[PDB]
Amino acid sequence: RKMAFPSGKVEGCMVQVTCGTTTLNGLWLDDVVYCPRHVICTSEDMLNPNYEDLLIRKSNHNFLVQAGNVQLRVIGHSMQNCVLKLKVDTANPKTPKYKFVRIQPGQTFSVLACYNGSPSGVYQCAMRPNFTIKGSFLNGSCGSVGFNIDYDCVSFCYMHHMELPTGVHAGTDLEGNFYGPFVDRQTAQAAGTDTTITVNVLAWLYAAVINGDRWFLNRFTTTLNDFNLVAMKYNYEPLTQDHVDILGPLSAQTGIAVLDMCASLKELLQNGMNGRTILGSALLEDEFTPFDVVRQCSG
Amino acid sequence: GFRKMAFPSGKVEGCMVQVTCGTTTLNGLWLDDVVYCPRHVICTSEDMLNPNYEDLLIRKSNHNFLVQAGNVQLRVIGHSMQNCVLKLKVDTANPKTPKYKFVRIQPGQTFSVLACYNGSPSGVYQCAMRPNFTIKGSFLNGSCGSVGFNIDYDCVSFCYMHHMELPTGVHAGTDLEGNFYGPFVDRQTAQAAGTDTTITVNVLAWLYAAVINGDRWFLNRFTTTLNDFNLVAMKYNYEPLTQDHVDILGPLSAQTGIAVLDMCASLKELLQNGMNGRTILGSALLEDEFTPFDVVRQC
Ligand SMILES: *[C@@H](O)[C@H](C[C@@H]1CCNC1=O)NC(=O)[C@H](CC(C)C)NC(=O)OC[C@H]1C[C@H]2C=CC[C@H](C2)C1
Ligand SMILES: *[C@@H](O)[C@H](C[C@@H]1CCNC1=O)NC(=O)[C@H](CC(C)C)NC(=O)OC[C@H]1C[C@H]2C=CC[C@H](C2)C1
Repeated sequence: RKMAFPSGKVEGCMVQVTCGTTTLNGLWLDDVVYCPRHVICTSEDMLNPNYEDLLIRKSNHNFLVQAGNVQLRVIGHSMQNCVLKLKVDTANPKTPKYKFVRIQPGQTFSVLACYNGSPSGVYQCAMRPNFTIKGSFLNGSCGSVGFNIDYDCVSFCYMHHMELPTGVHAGTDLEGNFYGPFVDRQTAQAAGTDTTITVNVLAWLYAAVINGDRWFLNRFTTTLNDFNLVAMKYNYEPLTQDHVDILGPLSAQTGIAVLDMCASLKELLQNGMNGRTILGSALLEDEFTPFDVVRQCSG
Repeated sequence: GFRKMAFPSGKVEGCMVQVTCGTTTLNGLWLDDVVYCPRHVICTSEDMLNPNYEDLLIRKSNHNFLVQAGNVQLRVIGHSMQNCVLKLKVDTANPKTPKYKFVRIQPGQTFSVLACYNGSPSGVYQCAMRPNFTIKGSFLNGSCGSVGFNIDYDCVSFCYMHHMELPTGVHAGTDLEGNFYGPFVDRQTAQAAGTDTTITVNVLAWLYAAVINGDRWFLNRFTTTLNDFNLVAMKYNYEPLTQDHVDILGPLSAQTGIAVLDMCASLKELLQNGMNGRTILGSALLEDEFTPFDVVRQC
């Protein structure tokens, strides 16, 4: 089951940011509010914005930052890649311990979908290999963030900026660098062909083994290079060394070597399921990370 | 986009505490100056095999209950039992108490679960009350006292408190008056549920969601009467569709231009032919834990 992180620590950081009649969400940490820089655009500006020129025309007093109906006075501003940073005169007393991280494809995170600075729902997303996410985002959702929580610390990894023709979503890290080859312009853009997240499928197979569903374990092994070359013919991602390493704990727990599991997956790709199921499904699941399998099979 | 989405959990996170009696620890819900929790906290492992709860409870004193909110012990100054829930009066009001109600939900209705361990929130997810009054949750040892809820405006409606897992892996619990959903008892003995059925009005909502998101492969030119649909639905262990259900689906029908009974004829075809390998909103199975309201809210 997809399980999100408890959202309270992030809810306490959500604000709204308005420039003119353009409103979206911002993230208030200490005395800085982070938000998408296209808040400075009119609808017509978005077709072909010159952000440097648009921002030179702005001053601190052109930005309306609100926590609910309570205005936070803006005392400084700057642009960092595709994010605006607004210094405000109040440090957020609900600021959690936090970090800004840039995630890899395959990593999952919780999204707190917000409208007008108000949280509406929380759900789990996986960053696809084509650097899109299958979100649920409507008009006004920009500036909603994705995050993971480890012990005390919220790791912010995603800020929402746009939807693509195919219905999927694109955005940046909290330094304003897009995931993928997208730009914050209201122009026709296309997500490239997606692929299956191999490291997560392997995590799912380990989860199946942990729960006693292990008919697919075969008697073979493989090399990582051989496996990578075969898997790409099935539109699966190649594994990295870091992938092998993050499967370590599940490999240790089950006693199944990573490359033996790779050989088992290879046989599933080459010969199919043959009518059988795994964890009550004939589809291989690729949106649970090794950490997610551990998270859920533990507490 | 369309995603299984939970309510933001912050208002509930600020109510979760840890309750300890003997070697038994679970979670409580702290509202104003009362902590609510499952009464089986008062049982030893031996007591749980066949507890006479009124007899066990009369023998406890206030100081037998250790309530911890974070690193802070709250002193218990009174205790009573309401059906299967224990109410501990404490000497401190929870300053984070939200506006709240206690409600008893109907089978087929959805809610969000905040899974907690040792009074600390661990994850949030969306559940439905099944027709057989189980829930397909993700609960581990120590999760008891986790609650299910819905949020409307500023108001949290608590509808579920977690008590147990069945041999089949599904879960059972009570409302906040301590009455179980279903024919279950808080005794450590193997218990089976009634035959489950599929929540038909929810499957139809999800099929409409799939259209709203541009997928209509499963539609057809046929139609059906309500009764002839219900004959087929019951044959496949689907719940009957009422005229209230038809009405409740009106907004989705209007939006998409697909009459409710036309979508019923679509579902009838899916039930009689299967999906022939295809998928809907990424699922190889018909999903029945989105209500019409859930779909509408998110679309
Ligand atoms: C937040 O400002 C907003 C969120 C999106 C609106 C609908 N769903 C979203 O996720 N972002 C934008 O409106 C964005 C601003 C540009 C400056 C980057 N543009 C955008 O997302 O365009 C998508 C629109 C327009 C058509 C194109 C593709 C999808 C769909 C039709 C919605
Ligand atoms: C909370 O105290 C705890 C939560 C469950 C533990 C495992 N998953 C849960 O949801 N509740 C209990 O342990 C409960 C106490 C009784 C007094 C009502 N009993 C229970 O849930 O039994 C199920 C356990 C024990 C074995 C029997 C069948 C299923 C499985 C093995 C889990």
